[PDB]
Amino acid sequence: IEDYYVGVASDVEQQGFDPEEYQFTCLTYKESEGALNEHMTSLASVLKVSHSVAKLILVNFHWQVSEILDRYKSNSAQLLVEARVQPNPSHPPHHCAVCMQFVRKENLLSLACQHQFCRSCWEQHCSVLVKDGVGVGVSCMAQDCPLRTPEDFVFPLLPNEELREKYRRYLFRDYVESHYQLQLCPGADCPMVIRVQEPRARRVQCNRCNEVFCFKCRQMYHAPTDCATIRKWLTKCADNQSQQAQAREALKKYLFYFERWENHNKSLQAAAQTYQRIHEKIQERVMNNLGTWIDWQYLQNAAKLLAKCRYTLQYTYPYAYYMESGPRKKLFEYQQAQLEAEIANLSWKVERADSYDRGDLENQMHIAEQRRRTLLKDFH
Amino acid sequence: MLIKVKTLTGKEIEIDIEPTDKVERIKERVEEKEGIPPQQQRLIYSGKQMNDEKTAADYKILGGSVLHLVLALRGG
Amino acid sequence: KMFSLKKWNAVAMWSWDVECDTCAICRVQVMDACLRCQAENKQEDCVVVWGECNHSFHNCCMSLWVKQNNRCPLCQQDWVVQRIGK
Amino acid sequence: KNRLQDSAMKLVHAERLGSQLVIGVRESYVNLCKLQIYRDNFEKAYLDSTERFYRTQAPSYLQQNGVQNYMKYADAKLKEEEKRALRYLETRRECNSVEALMECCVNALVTSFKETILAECQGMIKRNETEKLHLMFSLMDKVPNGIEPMLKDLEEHIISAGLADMVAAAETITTDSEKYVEQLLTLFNRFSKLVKEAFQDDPRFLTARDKAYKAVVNDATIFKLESKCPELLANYCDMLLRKTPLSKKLTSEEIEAKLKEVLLVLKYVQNKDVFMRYHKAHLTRRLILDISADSEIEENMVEWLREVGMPADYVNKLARMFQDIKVSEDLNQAFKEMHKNNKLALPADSVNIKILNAGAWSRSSEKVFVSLPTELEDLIPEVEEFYKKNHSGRKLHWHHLMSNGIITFKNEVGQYDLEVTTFQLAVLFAWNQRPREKISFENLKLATELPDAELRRTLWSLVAFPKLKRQVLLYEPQVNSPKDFTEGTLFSVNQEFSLVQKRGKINLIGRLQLTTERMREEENEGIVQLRILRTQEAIIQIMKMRKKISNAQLQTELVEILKNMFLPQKKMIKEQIEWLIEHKYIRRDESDINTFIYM
Ligand SMILES: [Zn+2]
Ligand SMILES: [Zn+2]
Ligand SMILES: [Zn+2]
Ligand SMILES: [Zn+2]
Ligand SMILES: [Zn+2]
Ligand SMILES: [Zn+2]
Ligand SMILES: [Zn+2]
Repeated sequence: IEDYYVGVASDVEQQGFDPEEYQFTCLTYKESEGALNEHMTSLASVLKVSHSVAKLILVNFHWQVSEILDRYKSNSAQLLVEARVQPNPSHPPHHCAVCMQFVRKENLLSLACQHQFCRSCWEQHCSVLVKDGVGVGVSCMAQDCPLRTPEDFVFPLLPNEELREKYRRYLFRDYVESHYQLQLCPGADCPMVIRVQEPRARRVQCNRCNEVFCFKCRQMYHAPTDCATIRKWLTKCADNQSQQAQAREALKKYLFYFERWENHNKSLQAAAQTYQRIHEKIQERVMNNLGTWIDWQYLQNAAKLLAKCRYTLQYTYPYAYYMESGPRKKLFEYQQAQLEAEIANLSWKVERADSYDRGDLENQMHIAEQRRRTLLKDFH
Repeated sequence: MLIKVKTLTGKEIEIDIEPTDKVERIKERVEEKEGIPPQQQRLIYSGKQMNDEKTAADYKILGGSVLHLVLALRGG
Repeated sequence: KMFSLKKWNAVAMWSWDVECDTCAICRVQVMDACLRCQAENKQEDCVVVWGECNHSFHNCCMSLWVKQNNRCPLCQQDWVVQRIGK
Repeated sequence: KNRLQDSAMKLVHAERLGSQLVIGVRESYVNLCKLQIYRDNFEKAYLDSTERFYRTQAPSYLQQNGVQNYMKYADAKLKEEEKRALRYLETRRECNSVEALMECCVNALVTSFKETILAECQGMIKRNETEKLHLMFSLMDKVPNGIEPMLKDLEEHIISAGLADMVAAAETITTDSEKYVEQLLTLFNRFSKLVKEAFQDDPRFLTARDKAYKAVVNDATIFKLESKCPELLANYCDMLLRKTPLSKKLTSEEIEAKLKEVLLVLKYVQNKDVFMRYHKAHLTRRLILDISADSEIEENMVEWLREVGMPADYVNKLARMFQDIKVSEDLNQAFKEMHKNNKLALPADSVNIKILNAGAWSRSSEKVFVSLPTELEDLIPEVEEFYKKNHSGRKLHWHHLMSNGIITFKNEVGQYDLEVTTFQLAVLFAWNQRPREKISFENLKLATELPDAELRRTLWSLVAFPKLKRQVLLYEPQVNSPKDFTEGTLFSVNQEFSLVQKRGKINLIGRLQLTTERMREEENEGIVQLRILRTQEAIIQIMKMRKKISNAQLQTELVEILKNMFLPQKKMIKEQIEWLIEHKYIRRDESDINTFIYM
């Protein structure tokens, strides 16, 4: 009766889901800078190159070390040309071409393109660019020249500390943007960065300001669609027979989806009142001597499940509107209608109901979750 | 390296080899132990017939491993 | 002879002799029951239908689909019932 | 008018320390002017006198006798002031004077010194100060928004005491399921009694108790760090429901009460799916072995599980399992009625079958390689074709881990019988021939077709049974771990094994395994190839020895020749006969096609 239950923890595990699963590592403002510095040091050591050129290489190739190494081994000459480090392969002037004034040799700086200009013009150009919010976009003055000024060249041309600090901020922003694993928080002055192994379009939540957004595009979480369809759908929502009859039919078809989109949008937007009403309907049940606080707890789970299922439905309608008419679209719409009906049933059983039975409500929860998973499974 | 080779009747023959020993030399060890000719010797390990040209270590044989000796069909 | 047998208790598990193991309408595995039947507790009354297009579904889901329209949701061919499970 | 009301206070001042005169004045000013003038003059003065007197007096008593006596003094003063208000103030004319005076008095006597009492609140929750806790709760309820620190302190004390007790008693609790449940029940009962006595079961305090116990039960201090509470609860449920000695002495009502207590505790766990998985596995073992203490208790148990709020999947699965048990009970009787006439080697009265759904029970289309005896290979096709009669479009996947039976053992001392699984069955049948002989660990791996790990586990369970002193199989190179078995290990049957009763029955199935590893196909293919080669060699050798021999003698001589290698199967024998007749190694007799000729 005691040696019986020794190895039960493993035998019971006959078989072990979450189609939208994702592992986002949360990093602060300084941890991201440390990671960038570590990557830059590793690349500079490997390629035996300076820090600024290594940063240029990383920016031009989205900080993908393996591809950088492969392209360096294949051909180093074109790697620096594409990264705008050296000019394409295919005696002092003592006269600036943009200010037409003769200057000393020491004040005549130039990049690898050997486009020589006086120091004052360099300072003016770098100052105006950094004032205009330009980060890694600083380039040579000469027209058609794609070469870019490295970090060790821009900094000496910045007179005061505030311009240097703004340059550093813009460089950090551009580095986070170009990195294929780091994305800035789209919040209001949220100083946070999200890091992940591989880039995808899934759900991320900044634990500091509790904002949910799509990873690949810093927009609202469009679950079943892609980052291109939702953009044009939101753009549109803002502003045999004859062609006019076709236009009328198209308007009718557009309305057939827009009405459901708006319905679910408003229903989701009005959820705080539902939560408060359920809290009050639980308080009224618990103050009277029937049950306790632990018995009436599943109604909050019900409210959360309805909110999640409505959010899932709201974004399947733009998906079904931009689909090729075939055997697949009809089945998708049939499943969508089934899920709509079951959400209506559960919402009636939770909100506008008097006597709550836990078995029936749990069955409804399970059915609704299964239908939501079925709707989301095919694409992702 | 001291390995073990099995016959049909259940009798066992014990031989000592080297990791670099070619399986042919294993056959001639069988003949210096028993009077069965090499042409009638088929040796099978892990359900696989060993080819003549091969080292024992190439067949992943270990110390106490057991070999199976199956007679040639028409030759016997 | 030593070690002779006296009593035995065989155990076997049955499943539908189908392919693709999925109704493709509710995406529930065929060996289980459809969601409505499972909720309503009317078990063992949910069976599997076949088709001349060699596609398998639940009887309930296919009945609802034919109430919608008469065509296989997988291959756009007219639905003709080949055989019923049980 | 002001002269009379001024002198009333002097009389009131005397009575506060230690009637009609005031009542007549009150009535005269009530009716002189409809209560507006009484609401302006008189009322304000009375409230001001009360406030001034009590603000002057109460702190002195507080620093004189401390909080413990000050609370009682405040309660007595409140009651006396309420009586004085009801006897000296207009209340029968729908006047809010009583309510206003009570609000002023409670604000002057409780709100002014609430922190000093709340510190004592934090102090006295322990050491069972209920007699004054009740008085304090009565005092603080009158003040709006005043009882929340009491709730917070009660929650904190409950959490701290529970965690401390769990840590202090964690020696005999982590590894034992009885003590865990007993400690949880004792803690819950103690704190429930505390709440009931101190605050007469107020709903807010019950809510605080529930919220605290929810955190108490879900604590990460069991494995000095995972989720093991559901496993212990499921083990306790199994002990209550199985035919263990613990449940042997208890009555049905007591078992039901214990189960109800367990479910009451179960209402607070967070991951109920783990508990449902463990309970499903335990119920599977119970139903297959048929060792349940009471079936109706189990059905009421699944109903109560549905009521408690378990996930809707596993409850429906359990209902399906019970329905399938009933269906298989009918099917077995039908099959036995069919089979009653044409008796086989196994009489129809000693064979049972159980056809179960593959979705509710274990769902796995995995292949298991076992060399079954001849009595079991002549039964699968019969059951398959019987099932293919009334049902159409249904498959059958035979389960060899869950199958079990009873065999008998014949020593030189006495005859016994065992309770074995299919794996131990196949391992034991290797000794039907070569009775008093040693078999290596490698000849067993071929004669039973079992993989290495399963063979090791089965052999260890067969030679190292815990309770028994004598055993059935013994091996020479003794070791204390199954993982150290070597290919040269020798096993033999214990000819002197006994229970010294000449007959008896013992059990060898303790927690029949429900899951195995993915048996690699390469090893089984190699074993099959070696078996084919060996049987070809044996057949050709016996043909060479005797060029003319019938078919009946072939199997007997093949069994005799192949006794120290493995037991040949009839199907493989026939297949090899065909494969050799096709290659002119042997010749079929022309006159009667049953005898073979070698050329
Ligand atoms: Zn210039
Ligand atoms: Zn240039
Ligand atoms: Zn944020
Ligand atoms: Zn996106
Ligand atoms: Zn279906
Ligand atoms: Zn159904
Ligand atoms: Zn079809």
